[PDB]
Amino acid sequence: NLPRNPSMTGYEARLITFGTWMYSVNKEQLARAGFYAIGQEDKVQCFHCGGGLANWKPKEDPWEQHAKWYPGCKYLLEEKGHEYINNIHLTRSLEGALVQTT
Amino acid sequence: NLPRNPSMTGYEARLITFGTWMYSVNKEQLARAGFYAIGQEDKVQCFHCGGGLANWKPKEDPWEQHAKWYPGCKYLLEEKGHEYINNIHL
Amino acid sequence: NLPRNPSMTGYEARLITFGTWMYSVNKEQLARAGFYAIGQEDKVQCFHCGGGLANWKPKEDPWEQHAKWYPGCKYLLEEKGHEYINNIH
Amino acid sequence: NLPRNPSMTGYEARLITFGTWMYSVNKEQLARAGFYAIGQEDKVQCFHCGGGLANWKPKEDPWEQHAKWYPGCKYLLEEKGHEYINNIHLTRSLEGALVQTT
Amino acid sequence: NLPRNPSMTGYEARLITFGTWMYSVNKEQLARAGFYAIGQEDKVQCFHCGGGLANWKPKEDPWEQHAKWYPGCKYLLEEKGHEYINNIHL
Amino acid sequence: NLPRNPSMTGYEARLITFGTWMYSVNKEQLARAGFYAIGQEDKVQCFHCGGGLANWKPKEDPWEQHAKWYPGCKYLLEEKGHEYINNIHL
Amino acid sequence: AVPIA
Amino acid sequence: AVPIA
Amino acid sequence: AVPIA
Amino acid sequence: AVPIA
Amino acid sequence: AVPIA
Amino acid sequence: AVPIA
Ligand SMILES: [Zn+2]
Ligand SMILES: [Zn+2]
Ligand SMILES: [Zn+2]
Ligand SMILES: [Zn+2]
Ligand SMILES: [Zn+2]
Ligand SMILES: [Zn+2]
Ligand SMILES: [Zn+2]
Ligand SMILES: [Zn+2]
Ligand SMILES: [Zn+2]
Ligand SMILES: [Zn+2]
Ligand SMILES: [Zn+2]
Ligand SMILES: [Zn+2]
Ligand SMILES: [Zn+2]
Ligand SMILES: [Zn+2]
Ligand SMILES: [Zn+2]
Ligand SMILES: [Zn+2]
Ligand SMILES: [Zn+2]
Ligand SMILES: [Zn+2]
Ligand SMILES: [Zn+2]
Ligand SMILES: [Zn+2]
Ligand SMILES: [Zn+2]
Ligand SMILES: [Zn+2]
Ligand SMILES: [Zn+2]
Repeated sequence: NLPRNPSMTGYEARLITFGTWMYSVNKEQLARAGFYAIGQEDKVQCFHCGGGLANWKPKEDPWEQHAKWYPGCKYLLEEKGHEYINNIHLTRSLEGALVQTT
Repeated sequence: NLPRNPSMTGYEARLITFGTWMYSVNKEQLARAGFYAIGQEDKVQCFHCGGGLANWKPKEDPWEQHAKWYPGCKYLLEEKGHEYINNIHL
Repeated sequence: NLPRNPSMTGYEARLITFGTWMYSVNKEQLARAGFYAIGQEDKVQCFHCGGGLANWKPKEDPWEQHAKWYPGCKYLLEEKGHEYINNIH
Repeated sequence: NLPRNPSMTGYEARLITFGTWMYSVNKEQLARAGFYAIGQEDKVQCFHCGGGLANWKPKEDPWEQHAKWYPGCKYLLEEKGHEYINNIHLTRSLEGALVQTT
Repeated sequence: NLPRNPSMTGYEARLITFGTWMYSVNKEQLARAGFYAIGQEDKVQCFHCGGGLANWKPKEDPWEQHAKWYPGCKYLLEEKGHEYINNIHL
Repeated sequence: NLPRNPSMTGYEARLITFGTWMYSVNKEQLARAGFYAIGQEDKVQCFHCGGGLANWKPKEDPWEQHAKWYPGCKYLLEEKGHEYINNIHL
Repeated sequence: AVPIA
Repeated sequence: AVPIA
Repeated sequence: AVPIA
Repeated sequence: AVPIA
Repeated sequence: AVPIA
Repeated sequence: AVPIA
């Protein structure tokens, strides 16, 4: 579909929102996972999905967290692919099928 | 059809909404049928069709109630199928 | 193509809105015609085309009324067809 | 195009809006031409294109006025056709071309 | 696509918006170019692209001004073609 | 694919917004690259994607910045192409 | 019956 | 007739 | 269960 | 002529 | 992490 | 330059 926030489609534009980032999670990794800071502690949001994630803990992978909470994200699906999302959710859904029941 | 609440497309996104579930219906079965708690008594809503159900009886099956009250729901259709829905309506 | 009030797509969902229906027209009959009550007097409305119908006379057929006033309802077209609709007119 | 007012798609439903209608043009002719009374003097308005007309003179034809002012109406098109519309504007066009220049 | 103001699709509906027009640019000409009076000064606006123009100088061509400022208008394109538009833009 | 500000599709229409441009960055180069003056500081905005840019430095290329910041822009894509955009991102 | 506004 | 403002 | 107003 | 908002 | 309320 | 919301 159409990204919830097109002005944050690019990597650089998302990275600039982190600037002074003081949190256990790498801002470089967060931006590559489509996330951008909203200006509230560690709350980030996906430029495409729109899904927001807060309270990030140490050693958490942005892509995994994106896939865990928003497996319906088309950005996640474009970059990572089906097999990926299905492994985060320990299952094996149909082809072109959104992982929604588990 | 596009889901009414895309941020609730995921199982876990919905599941967490039941936090401490103090009602007779299994929160996991509710979440698997596309529902997420509204934060009002035992009221739940479907992320896709938007349908809302309240006053859940003890042994009620989330999928059955979903089919009975909202056979229009596309999510219900994708996961369960025609037959299932038709059978619920004899 | 898409109904104005999607939640009211099922028969039971519309039917339940009646119960305290104390009027001439058979509720079971209305619901099947795609109607559900606004809860305001005897005013009813179609979940699909959204056309409201009120001041119901006794012995009136919901489907008949539906076709007469809202011949352009796609729900009407799906269920009744042309022959019916054109016959009514 | 989709009608600007579906509830008034049907003839009967447009006809009941005139009722006490006390004006020069026949309410039966206004209803067949897509119009329905808005409840303000003789102000009518098409159910499909939303075009409003008023100040109706003694022997006027609704279909004629309708083609005269709203030549780009899909309903006018559907029922009367190009030949009709073009004749009202005294000109000719060519395939699907919509009368907007005269 | 679809016109920004369908009600002004027809020539005569645009013409009439000029009433007893008291400005240098001819109204019939302005109307033919898809414009109709906003009812403010000499400010006219295109029924399709919705673009507006003001402060019209004597002898100016509504069409040329139309192609110059709003080359992206589909009404302009349909009645004039890529050639005319390119021309006005040398 | 539709521009956020259809009225700013033409170059002239965009140029005239820099009619009183107080800055050094070449206004023509900014307009040609899809930008149009806003009024706050030296903030410019792309008529198509809506992207906004400000604080332009000495020898900057509007197209360069455009591809750098808003790479998903369809205007940028139509005029420059993938190759250009990709080279910009090393 | 009759249509409502 | 005539259009409605 | 029952629908929600 | 010139554009107007 | 967890979804933003 | 730099992006501005
Ligand atoms: Zn995408
Ligand atoms: Zn990629
Ligand atoms: Zn899971
Ligand atoms: Zn549902
Ligand atoms: Zn779905
Ligand atoms: Zn599935
Ligand atoms: Zn049933
Ligand atoms: Zn209907
Ligand atoms: Zn339908
Ligand atoms: Zn059926
Ligand atoms: Zn009839
Ligand atoms: Zn019309
Ligand atoms: Zn039609
Ligand atoms: Zn016909
Ligand atoms: Zn004419
Ligand atoms: Zn135009
Ligand atoms: Zn057109
Ligand atoms: Zn033409
Ligand atoms: Zn030019
Ligand atoms: Zn752009
Ligand atoms: Zn474009
Ligand atoms: Zn080009
Ligand atoms: Zn880059």
